Amino acid sequence: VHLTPEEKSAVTALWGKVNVDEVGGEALGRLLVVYPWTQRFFESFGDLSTPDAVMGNPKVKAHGKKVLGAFSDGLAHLDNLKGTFATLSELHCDKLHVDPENFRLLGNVLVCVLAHHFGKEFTPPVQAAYQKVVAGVANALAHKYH
Amino acid sequence: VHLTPEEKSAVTALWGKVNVDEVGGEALGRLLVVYPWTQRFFESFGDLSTPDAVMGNPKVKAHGKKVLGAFSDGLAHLDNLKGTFATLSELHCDKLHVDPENFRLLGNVLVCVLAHHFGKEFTPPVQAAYQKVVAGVANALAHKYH
Amino acid sequence: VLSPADKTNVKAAWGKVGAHAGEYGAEALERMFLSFPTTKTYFPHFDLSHGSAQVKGHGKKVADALTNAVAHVDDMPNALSALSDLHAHKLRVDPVNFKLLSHCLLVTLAAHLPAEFTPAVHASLDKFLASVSTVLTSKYR
Amino acid sequence: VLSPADKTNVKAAWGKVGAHAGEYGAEALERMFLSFPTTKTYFPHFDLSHGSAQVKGHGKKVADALTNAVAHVDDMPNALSALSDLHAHKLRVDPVNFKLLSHCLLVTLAAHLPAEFTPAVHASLDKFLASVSTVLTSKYR
Ligand code: HEM
Ligand code: HEM
Ligand code: HEM
Ligand code: HEM
Repeated sequence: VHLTPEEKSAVTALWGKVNVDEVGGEALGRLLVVYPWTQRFFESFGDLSTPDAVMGNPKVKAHGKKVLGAFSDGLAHLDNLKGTFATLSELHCDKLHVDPENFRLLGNVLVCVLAHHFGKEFTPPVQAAYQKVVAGVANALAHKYH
Repeated sequence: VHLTPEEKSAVTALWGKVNVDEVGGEALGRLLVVYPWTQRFFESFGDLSTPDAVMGNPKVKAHGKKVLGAFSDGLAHLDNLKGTFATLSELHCDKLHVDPENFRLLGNVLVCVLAHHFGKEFTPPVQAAYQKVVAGVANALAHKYH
Repeated sequence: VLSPADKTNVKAAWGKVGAHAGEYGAEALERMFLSFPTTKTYFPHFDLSHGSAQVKGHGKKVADALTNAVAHVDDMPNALSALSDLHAHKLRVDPVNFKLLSHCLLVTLAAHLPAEFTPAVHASLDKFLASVSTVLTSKYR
Repeated sequence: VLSPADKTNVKAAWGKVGAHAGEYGAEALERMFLSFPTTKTYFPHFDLSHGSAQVKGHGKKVADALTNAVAHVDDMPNALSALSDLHAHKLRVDPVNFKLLSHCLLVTLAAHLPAEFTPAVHASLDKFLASVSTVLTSKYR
């Protein structure tokens, strides 16, 4: 994660606004809804049958919240993402056995959510700025896969 | 690239037999034939219209040969693949602009070629052994993409 | 496949897009190019700079191509038949590249339609564009 | 899509497979499981060890499923319609996982048919299996 200093301000200024509470679940939920096969890892979360049930599910907003903690975390440790995500990697990898392709999708829905909430502020340069981050995070987690 | 010592002997013993001459082009060619969009990077190679023209093309056997040199190379430097492929990375990345997904496909056709030539010797354990290598190489080249 | 529930969403989410259709088609592109650089290699003759009228024009073109698809969903293969050849044969576009533009097409819709881009409609479009991208890389399968 | 040239290859490459069809269906699986571990999470009730009769049996099942597809190519969607639900709905198999098994299905064919697995026929099958995997993850789009 290189990130020109101007791409930094873009990512920085935008994030600090993010409703770190709601946004988390907004992503994870849409992941379960738009990419159904993901749901196979949260049967334990309760009813995930309709979208309305997934977006109202308390287990989802509670997990997405954490998931965003991992972002905010990595977002302030770009310099070294692998180490930051070393634990989570192993977990998602040799434990949960989640296909790394799914870490790109989640990151991609997150970028849709961020587009949904900041509409016009989320300009094309600010998107490509986050797009670097999402891949960056998405790769550190797929590390243990070597 | 971890590679248990027994997966090492599998990869080792098999490779040393490989017709490092013919096998190279056999892969690259099938890549151009089975994944047509790849051809967009070798217009300069001449007629790549039919499969027969791609497999008879002297530019292809000459390039695949090199491409295999990179494998044999990385195959004896697993310990550090990124460095080994640091140059090639930058080239394929910020120069040729080849989507990293294509480095998985090529590696995957290579594994088909290897199955084609050793038929029954290429057992399932020996495949998963190379499958690690192909991803390993496939990732070191996609490095410059961060 | 597209359940009658999806095609309604798509059809309802797109009507709201209206005349802005062509503008969003040009915004998506800019997004793809800035986000995924490796896609700029297809557009060398294009001046991929911010105000680029070319990118503006092809944005309209891409827009209409999808519209054609919405208003002919129950038969996308026949409609975009042409485009398939053009992208699959002549242009030889790496299939991956369709998944990217599809992403930036939603990142653009979501930043323009905050009332309609609900999770359900979000999935409908993802499906729609997935089918649109299937058809175009059909002349590959 | 599948040009009449592909369906002939497929049909010609598969006939050569003959009664070994079910054995190769079990070999592919073993290959997928050893190569791509993250796929074993779908088969917990299975004894994915080397001689596993379960893996042998499902290998036959998968084999026949494709045969059904070859001998009904000009209409795969209707044939595997069932399987789609079963994988897309009940089992919820990550779509990626189809690209892997498709790989190991060719790695298995190529190590068994050295005379027919020519580059041309190699592409035909890749296309065939791509369509087979499209159909199954159709109840997704
Ligand atoms: C950017 C990517 C992702 C981030 C940052 C992320 C982050 C996290 C964090 C913070 C935890 C929980 C640790 C704790 O409770 O202390 C976690 C757990 C887990 N993650 Fe992820 N995750 C990501 C992608 C995914 C994806 C794509 C899936 C798979 C479909 C997934 C499935 C899980 C599951 C099921 C657990 C649940 C643990 C429990 O039962 O409490 N995650 N993830
Ligand atoms: C395991 C993956 C791959 C390996 C090991 C590999 C290796 C190489 C090597 C050794 C060179 C040439 C360096 C020289 O001539 O001194 C090269 C060049 C190049 N590679 Fe790759 N490559 C890989 C994947 C790909 C893929 C998937 C594509 C893109 C579709 C590709 C396209 C090119 C091109 C076009 C050049 C041509 C340079 C020229 O014009 O001479 N390579 N590659
Ligand atoms: C969402 C799917 C896509 C649609 C709807 C779409 C539609 C079209 C249309 C309408 C045209 C112009 C036809 C004409 O007026 O002659 C076209 C041309 C073209 N498309 Fe796309 N396209 C899609 C994706 C892509 C992607 C993925 C790329 C590459 C990154 C791309 C590259 C091209 C190129 C290079 C041309 C020719 C440009 C020119 O010379 O003006 N398209 N496409
Ligand atoms: C090439 C595409 C595939 C075909 C042809 C295929 C075909 C089938 C068939 C025939 C059945 C058995 C139906 C029955 O007798 O009730 C089945 C079951 C199943 N498939 Fe597949 N399959 C495919 C890919 C996969 C993949 C990608 C996975 C997962 C990695 C998978 C996981 C399953 C599971 C878990 C079952 C149920 C197993 C059981 O309980 O016995 N299949 N599939």
